[PDB]
Amino acid sequence: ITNLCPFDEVFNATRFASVYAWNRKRISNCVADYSVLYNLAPFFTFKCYGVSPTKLNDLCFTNVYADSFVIRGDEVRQIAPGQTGNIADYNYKLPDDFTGCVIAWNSNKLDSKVSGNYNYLYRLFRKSNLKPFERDISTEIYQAGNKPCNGVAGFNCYFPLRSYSFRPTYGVGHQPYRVVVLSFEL
Amino acid sequence: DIVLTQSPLSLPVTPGEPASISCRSSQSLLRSNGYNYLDWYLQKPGQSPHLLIYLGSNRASGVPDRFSGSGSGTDFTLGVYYCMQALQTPYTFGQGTNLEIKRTVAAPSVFIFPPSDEQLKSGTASVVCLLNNFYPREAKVQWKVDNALQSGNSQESVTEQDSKDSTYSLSSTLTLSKADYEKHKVYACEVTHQGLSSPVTKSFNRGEC
Amino acid sequence: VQLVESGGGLVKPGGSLRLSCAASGFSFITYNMNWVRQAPGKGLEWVSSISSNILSSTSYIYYADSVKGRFTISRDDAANSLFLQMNSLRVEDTAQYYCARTRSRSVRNCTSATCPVDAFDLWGQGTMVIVSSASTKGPSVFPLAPSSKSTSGGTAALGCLVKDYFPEPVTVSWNSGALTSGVHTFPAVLQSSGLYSLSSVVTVPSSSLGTQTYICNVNHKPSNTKVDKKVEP
Ligand SMILES: *[C@@H]1O[C@H](CO)[C@@H](O)[C@H](O)[C@H]1NC(C)=O
Repeated sequence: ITNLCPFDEVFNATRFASVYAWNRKRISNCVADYSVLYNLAPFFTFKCYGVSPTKLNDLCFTNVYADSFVIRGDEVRQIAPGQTGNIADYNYKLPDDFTGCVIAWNSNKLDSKVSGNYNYLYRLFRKSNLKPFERDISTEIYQAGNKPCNGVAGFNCYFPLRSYSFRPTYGVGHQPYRVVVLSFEL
Repeated sequence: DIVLTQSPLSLPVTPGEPASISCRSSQSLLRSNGYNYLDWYLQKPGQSPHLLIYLGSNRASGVPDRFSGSGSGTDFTLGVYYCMQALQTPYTFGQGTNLEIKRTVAAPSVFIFPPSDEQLKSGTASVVCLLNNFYPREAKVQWKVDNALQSGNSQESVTEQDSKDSTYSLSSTLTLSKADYEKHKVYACEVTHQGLSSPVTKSFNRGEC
Repeated sequence: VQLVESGGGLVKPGGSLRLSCAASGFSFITYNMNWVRQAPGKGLEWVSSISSNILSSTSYIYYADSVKGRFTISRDDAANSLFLQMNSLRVEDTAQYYCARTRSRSVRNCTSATCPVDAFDLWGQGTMVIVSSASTKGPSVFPLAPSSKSTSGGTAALGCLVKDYFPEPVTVSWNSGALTSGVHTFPAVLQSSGLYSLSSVVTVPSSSLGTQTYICNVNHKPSNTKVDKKVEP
């Protein structure tokens, strides 16, 4: 069996989804070499767990689970199997025994306009943490106390979703980053 | 679906004491948990209106901590001002609030301008009698021709509030054709006021520049 | 944070009108908002509504009773653009349209026929949407004869009035802006023929009626007409 696996549109799309609304896609019965991921100069380290990036061609597996999102700077280090924080316990959590790694690179020249860009949103208020490999897209308000907020903005009533601020004049630690997650299972 | 009416059409205001306006509804807006659905808006002259008091007794950002929100059930009590109804699809607004400042009673100045000779050959004769510096609300200015009352041909324009001496100025224009103007010679306008014991009559005749 | 919009112009009854709104400084795709139109004569009035894309899976569109089904509006997530299309216009449909925006940021207990919201936190700059079957007319300024009866015998009020001009925005200057004492301006009044009439009068003492020169300048940018006319008693 020899066919061209669609590994191009997974991270070459014009517009990506939000952090809380990452898209899950499934591809099977396909082969693809991993040498195409060295084209970008600002490409970050693979820092892969379990399976080395060197021996990623001869190994054969079952399925590919790929999801992508756009996050700010100083945020790719929080994507770990065992980790805690804001974006890890609320939007995307990874299993401790999960085998695979992420792919990240700088995207300041694409996901940034001359005005304020707020098309990417992330959630930072939740009542409880989420299980790994769960997407929670919802606009239901939360209560910060005893006040029964029935969808009214005010004291102790805040929306979980907040919009990122991306500008070309911002620093390295606030630049947007295009991150696509790869998962390998046998 | 419903109509929201405001009791005070026009009241004077002073910086010494707060004012009071009310919006009257015809349906209950309590809904659940006592959440009254009625807003209040403040509109500057020639500017986009913003939000000051919302959801009845609750307050929003940008308040000067003076326009306190009070009201329960179908009764509420706090440029131009408007109120919102948030129960059905039509959002009824306020009609004619127009908060203006208290001013001393001043006698108005009646003036008349005869039409020019250039306007006579155009087939249309326009004569405007206006008045200036006087407490508002004297729109009962009438145009009289040879002791006869005419209606439906007079238009009145009202200017906004100035910051120099806070005095309005209303202009009442009257338009007739040349055929109706050449058949009459005496034209007069009546000016009335609450500060005048008797109305003042100003008249002129055709034949002089 | 502010809302900027444009696209207003002279529209014949019928046809289509291009009205667009833009958002900057805040998130656009997570906000439920609507449109608010204000007639020049009366106050504000509600026209339509549109639900957000990510707020609810099923989009909710609402319209006023007078324009139920007549207006077709939509929003675009890309480039922060909000649109408003037209199909038929009436002579009583003129107003000033405001880009309304709500602070609710959520939708609940809303059906396909009704949806309550709390308030509108911010409103953008309005657009001048005016309908007129007639075309553009050139302005004409007509002097008037002064009189000196009121405000004592030594004061005579005279002015320059404009008739048969189009459109509504017109600028009048007195003595090239030097004479600013006693200047008043009135807003436009609509006649039955669709034209406009206005007067501009500056109060002056009557002791300088034979020496001081009075000139009135009319500025009309859409008509591109500059007329200077002298007034004499
Ligand atoms: C993505 O697009 C770039 C530019 O067209 C191209 O160089 C690159 O090979 C593409 N990625 C893949 C996986 O084909």
